[PDB]
Amino acid sequence: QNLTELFEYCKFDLIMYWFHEFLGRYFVEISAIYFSQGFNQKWILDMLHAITGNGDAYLVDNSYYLCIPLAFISGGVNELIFDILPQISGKTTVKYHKKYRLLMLKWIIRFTDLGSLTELRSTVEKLFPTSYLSPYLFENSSVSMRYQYPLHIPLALGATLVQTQFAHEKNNTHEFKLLFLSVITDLEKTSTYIGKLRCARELKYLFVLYENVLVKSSTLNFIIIRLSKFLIDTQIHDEVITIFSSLLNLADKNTFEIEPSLPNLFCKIFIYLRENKQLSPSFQQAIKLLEHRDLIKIKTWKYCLDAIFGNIVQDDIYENTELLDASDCGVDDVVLVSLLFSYARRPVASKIGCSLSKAAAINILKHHVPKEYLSKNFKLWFAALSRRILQQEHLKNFEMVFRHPEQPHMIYQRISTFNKEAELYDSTEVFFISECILTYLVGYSIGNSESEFCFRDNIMNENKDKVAPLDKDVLNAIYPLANNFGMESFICDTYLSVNEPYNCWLSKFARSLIHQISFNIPPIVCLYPLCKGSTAFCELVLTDLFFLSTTYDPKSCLNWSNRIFTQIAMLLHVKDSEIKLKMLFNVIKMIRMGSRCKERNCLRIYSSLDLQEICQISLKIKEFKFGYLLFEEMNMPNIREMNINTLQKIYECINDGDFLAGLPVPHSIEGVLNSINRIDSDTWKRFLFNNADFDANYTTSLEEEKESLIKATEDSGFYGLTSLLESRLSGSSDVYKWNLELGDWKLLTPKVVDSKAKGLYYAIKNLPQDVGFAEKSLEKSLLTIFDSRQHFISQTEWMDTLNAIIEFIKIAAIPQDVTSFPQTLMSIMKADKERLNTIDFYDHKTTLKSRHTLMNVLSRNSLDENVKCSKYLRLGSIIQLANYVQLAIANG
Amino acid sequence: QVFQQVNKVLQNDKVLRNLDLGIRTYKVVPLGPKAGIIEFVANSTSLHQILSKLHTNDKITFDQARKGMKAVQTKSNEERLKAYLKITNEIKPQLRNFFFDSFPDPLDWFEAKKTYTKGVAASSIVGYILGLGDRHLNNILLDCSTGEPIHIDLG
Repeated sequence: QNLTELFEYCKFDLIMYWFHEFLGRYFVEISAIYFSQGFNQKWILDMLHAITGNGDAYLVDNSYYLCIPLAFISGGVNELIFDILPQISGKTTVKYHKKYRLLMLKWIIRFTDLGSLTELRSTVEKLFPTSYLSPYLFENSSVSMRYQYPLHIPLALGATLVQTQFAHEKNNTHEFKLLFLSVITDLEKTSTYIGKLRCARELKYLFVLYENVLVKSSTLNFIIIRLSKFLIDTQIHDEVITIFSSLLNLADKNTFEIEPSLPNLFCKIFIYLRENKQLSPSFQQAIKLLEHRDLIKIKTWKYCLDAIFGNIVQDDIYENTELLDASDCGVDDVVLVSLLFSYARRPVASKIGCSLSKAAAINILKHHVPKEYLSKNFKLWFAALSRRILQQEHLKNFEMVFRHPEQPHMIYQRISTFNKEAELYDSTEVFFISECILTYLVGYSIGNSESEFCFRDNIMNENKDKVAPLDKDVLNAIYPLANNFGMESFICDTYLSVNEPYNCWLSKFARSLIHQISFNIPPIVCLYPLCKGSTAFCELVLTDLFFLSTTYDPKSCLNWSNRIFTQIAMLLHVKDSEIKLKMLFNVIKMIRMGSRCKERNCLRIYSSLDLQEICQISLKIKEFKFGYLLFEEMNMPNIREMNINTLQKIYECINDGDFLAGLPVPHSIEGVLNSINRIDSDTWKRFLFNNADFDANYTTSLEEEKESLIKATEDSGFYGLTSLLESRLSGSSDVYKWNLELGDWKLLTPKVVDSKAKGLYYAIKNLPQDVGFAEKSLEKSLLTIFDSRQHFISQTEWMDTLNAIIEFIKIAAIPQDVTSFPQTLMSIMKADKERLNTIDFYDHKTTLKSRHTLMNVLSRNSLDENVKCSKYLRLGSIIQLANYVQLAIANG
Repeated sequence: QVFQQVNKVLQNDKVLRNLDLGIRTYKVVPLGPKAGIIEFVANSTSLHQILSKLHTNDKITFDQARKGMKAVQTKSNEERLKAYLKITNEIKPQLRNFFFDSFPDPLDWFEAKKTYTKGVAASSIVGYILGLGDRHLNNILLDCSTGEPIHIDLG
């Protein structure tokens, strides 16, 4: 505007802003709108731009300006000239075709008046405070009215003032869909940049709500959860005020019986209260009053409310035995559970019980690891129930796709499921982008329709029935889609196809940091760009729009398959896919395509591309990153008497399937077979061969790893011959096991990421003091191990390890009141017998010996600080040893 | 009934139960002099049909049946050189294509293969100890999905 209001090569200002003609081209639409808005200030300089323009010299003003021409105000007279539509189809042209312009105007009009003033504007604009409106007004009234008049900036907004209400009044036929789209549009824009103008967002949201009578009960659950931000205390205060009003509104309506909002309320409230232990009293009542709505399962929510206000208590259940409310779905609602366990409540103790697995077990290990910041109490609860969890234990779509001709509609089905669920709101723009695409598409498919164009298929599939439920209205308008995103334009022209070969699909060392986070997207965009040449309406645009989206990967499999309907078969990357020294994931992505590109040849719809593929060769890469597909890739080209010792490598890559035994071993060298005998399964002859070789050549040939023998020797049952074979020598890394099996100890502490025996060793070896407070020290070791579990050196074993640590506690926890002690022993012994029903009596041995060992340590450290219990500890050790032997002979 | 009792003792030994090795059974209670039982196995067809499709355009099917007939009354053995081993050149085996064209999901393909092989070893041994015969291709039924071969009623 400042440059527009000048006449001395004003455009020259762009020279700095650009840090040529392109600088203006960059925002040409804005300039066109500006010239129209300039009105009185329009001049020959604007005409020069019109000269640069083509059809757009008239058409942009007649179309692009309309996207936000009203937002410029520029006097009612200017609005009237626009309405005159000298170069356009009257009012329809800037109304029916531009409902979305309301959002542009709303932003321009965002007066962000101090609440004292805003309340007055609302008194007129949202007259009568109709229930929910009263609640919203009450929220506005709770404000300190700390708005900056200066927030207006260019201040069309200041002029808009409450005058804007009359402008708003120009609108008609308000509907849910309009509200729905506006809220998400603004919500995402207001989810970014500085918090400095966050207040503007809050005001805008309130206005959006004030303007809408659409409050269809359960329909509103999405509002509650999508708005769960509270990213900053300032934002939180505004959000709390709005949220209080929303809760009050549900109550005012005596409806909106929404239960599945609550976990996304309480996770956020409780997270908010960590450190920031304060909460608005109007909010507190707005939520506390919901306690008696009784539209919910209640019990879990009852505990949440008491936790917030007072006397969290509930040791009887909330602390451990309460049902896992989260043992359904929600993924991250487990965060609330974990938090509630850490908050107040109690240390986990005395078994608990809570015999629930099923869904709880599944969800605990499903998305897994949400606990980036949660710990105390919960870790103990979880570990206690670990045993119970352990006790619980695509081609069809591809085939359909390859069974079809040019039927790209399958993508819409993929899109629909994606935006419907996927993350179930990760509080990102992705939802918004996808919804916008879907809206455009459906409006096309059941609107212009006519050609199926693969769009109409959504209706045929009845996909449209759901997709249109909150969409396919006040949209279409590819031009509007172009405003929502600059995509569906130049990006495709730029992405091209050869360009991928030259960049996205080039070795492109420079793209190494782009990788899956961007190089892949560029390649996808190019595929879309090429497809676009004969693509269906809407589809070309949709693909470009999502190009900047994240993790939309599967779309590329489909898109690639369809673009290759062409006779061209550029392939290119296919012919030289091996040079992959810059980043990993583009390798993996190419492999996935290689697989589906093969599957189609089992249907034989079009196989020339597979036949032309380089056989083997790339196989070595597939080997380096190890797919199991290597057996197919290697065996199918072979199926003959030919060997090739890459075969050995493939079997080695899987450790062993009891497959190596079949290798064509019979060597010409006597004794070289020892190299095989030593590798798998054998419990005795392999010992003899390893020993025979050692005696035969150790002489001076001391370099041979003794590991082949140490392995045989320990598996054979020797410990007494193993600590002396590879003592201080390099050889394995699990030596703690030997020292654990024996009474030797003395191998410091394995602080450097423990595993199995090391964890057990750690827990006892570093445990000071004769009982007393030693149990708490032992508990600390449990927590320590859990954190090691988060490293996850291996799968499953850690759950078993936690259980084992838990097994040390309890029995070691009761030198106090040694009455029930015998029953503790009986219970653990029976549990062990059940544990042993699965998994051979091999790894489990360390657990059993370790339990023995701890009882001996406690009985050894003790003397007379202790009274009586040392008798019980020594006896317990002896009895357990008897049982060790009985299990060992039974299964070992 | 015997097979179920055999399966009963291929269990409770730790090592085979841990390898998922065992045999598939029926129930099959007959009704009267005609019986007819039930228990058709879902997601399975017949090994015969699978092979007939795989070999549908390779050399000649019925001719193999004819050579196996024409030679029956010939002198001594002889026929093995004169024809069996000549016919043998045929088209070479094709069964592997069943799996490759049915399970283009490498992790599942791999597991199905292990299942398939184990299921043959258990078939062969138990049938051997019992001393069972016939089969005649038609009583051999290959499940898809997991690839476990099973027998249908054997006499």
